[PDB]
Amino acid sequence: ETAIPSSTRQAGIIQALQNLGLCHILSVYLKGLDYENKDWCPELEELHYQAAWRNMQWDHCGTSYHESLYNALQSLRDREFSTFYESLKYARVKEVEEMCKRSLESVYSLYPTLSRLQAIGELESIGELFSRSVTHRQLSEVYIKWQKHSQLLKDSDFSFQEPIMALRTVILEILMEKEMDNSQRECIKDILTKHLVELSILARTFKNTQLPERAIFQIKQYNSVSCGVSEWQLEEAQVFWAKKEQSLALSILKQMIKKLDASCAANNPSLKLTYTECLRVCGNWLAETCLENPAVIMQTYLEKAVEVAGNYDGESSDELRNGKMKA
Amino acid sequence: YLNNTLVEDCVKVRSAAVTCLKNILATKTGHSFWEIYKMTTDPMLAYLQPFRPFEGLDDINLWIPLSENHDIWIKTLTCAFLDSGGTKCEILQLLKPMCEVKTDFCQTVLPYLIHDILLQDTNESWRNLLSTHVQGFFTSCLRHCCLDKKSQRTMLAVVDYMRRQKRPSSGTIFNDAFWLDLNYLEVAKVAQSCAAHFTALLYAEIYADKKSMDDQEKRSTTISSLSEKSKEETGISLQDLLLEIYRSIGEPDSLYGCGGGKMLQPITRLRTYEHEAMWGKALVTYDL
Ligand SMILES: [Zn+2]
Repeated sequence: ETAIPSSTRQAGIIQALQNLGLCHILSVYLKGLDYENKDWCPELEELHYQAAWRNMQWDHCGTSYHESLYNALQSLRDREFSTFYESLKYARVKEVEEMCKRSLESVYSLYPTLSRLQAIGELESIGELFSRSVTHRQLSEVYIKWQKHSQLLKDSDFSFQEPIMALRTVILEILMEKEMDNSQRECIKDILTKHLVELSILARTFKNTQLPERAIFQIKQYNSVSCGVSEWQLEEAQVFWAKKEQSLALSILKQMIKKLDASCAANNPSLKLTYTECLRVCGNWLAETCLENPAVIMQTYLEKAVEVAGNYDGESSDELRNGKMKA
Repeated sequence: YLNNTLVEDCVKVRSAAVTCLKNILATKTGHSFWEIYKMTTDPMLAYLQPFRPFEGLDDINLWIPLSENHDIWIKTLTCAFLDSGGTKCEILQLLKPMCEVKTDFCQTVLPYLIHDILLQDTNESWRNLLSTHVQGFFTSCLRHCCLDKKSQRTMLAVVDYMRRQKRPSSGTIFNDAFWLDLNYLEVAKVAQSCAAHFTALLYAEIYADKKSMDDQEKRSTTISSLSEKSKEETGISLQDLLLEIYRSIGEPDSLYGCGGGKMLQPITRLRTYEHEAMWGKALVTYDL
């Protein structure tokens, strides 16, 4: 449709491309718009800055919220904090004044402003953490606080949570980029993988399959496969299942089971619980699709998972009892 | 073929052709051919009535001097094969004057002279040398070297002709297809590069059968195991070649057998998306 004015048609196209998981295509389309159109309106310029900071396009060079966020990210990448803090303060002031100038009267309008201020606060916390040094305990406490707050955001809409997850992913990528080779790098990589899988479930619960696929792609880019498959293989299998690719997900999960049951050796209780979860998921998938009679699949998967969970329940941890109850 | 090439405008080719007619037609083989051929009702009788060693072959540069010199390459191959003592038949020895000026004759008689030489081979003396030279030629072609398609298509025609030759010893068609000690994966990839999908698939099946037989005799084996073994030893994955053959051939349901819909590699996913016309997810996959 070309009858829609270009003032909002371009914004709608860019938003649809963002929600479709297309980043490089969006960047090239925006470059084409820059080539064909010289002047930039505030809305399209704000979308340009949003795409620049979201896609880590550092090559591209009052200010909008996305412009301030991109400037703060660039300053953080350059080990500059004064301009970073000033930009965050200016963004906070601009957002507050813009929010309070209108007539309000609607709760739903507060959600975007709250999400933007939460993103600014998270960036402030990251800057405070990265001001002088990074330690394992600080990263662990930051991650557990983020997970707790995300639990407080379970009932929130995905539209108000997607920018938060994107900013967290960008922050973790920046920390990975500027981390010296040590065990701290491994800890940050594990935290990044856990954040990506949490984002994968978060987007899967909202009928979205492109963002989980991008998260799995990033995990594959950073993490590497080995003899012992981690939980991100199971997350990839679930994502492929959500994409109506039942055969591929079943094959991947069967390969995971074949790898786990032959080289388990009780190496880690986390491996045991993820094996139980994989067995339960495979049993549920076979029950739903009915590719085999229940008699063999039940004994192969469900009872195996039950006995695996029950044979090593000496710790009585929550992460084990919840899995046992689910099985 | 001599009669067909006798009626061209060029004079050197027809002079060479008539000299060949006078040469072969004057031998006992020509007399026997006339005796057998007199019974048929063919005007060719009226047309032809008035007309009644290893040291020179081992050279890496001789086999692949292919820099816009395909004609020179086939000509020098034919000359080096005819001047050696491998050739025995008079008709397979006196063709030198005419094949030197005709390009297509070299291509159409190279398999014939190869078969004639291998017929008289003893203790596989010529067999091993020819197999090694042909394998080296195929490896040179597979190099990243930018050779013109005429050489590969001529070699494919030669291999196809040799596959149909009956082995003098007792054997089956499987032994017939192995006239030379070769692995057919490289030849299959070459045929794929020449859009010869059927021959490439047949050669891939032959190579898989050979590998299975070798494993069975070694012991006295899924598609993934064969693909990884080929990647480790040869350097070319058989599964990808089979998928490409099954896609480019246009067969409705053939890519799924090689791993379609069950392979984690992005390439197979893209091929399945294109095949199933799932363009919406395909674009996301290419961008991602
Ligand atoms: Zn080349």
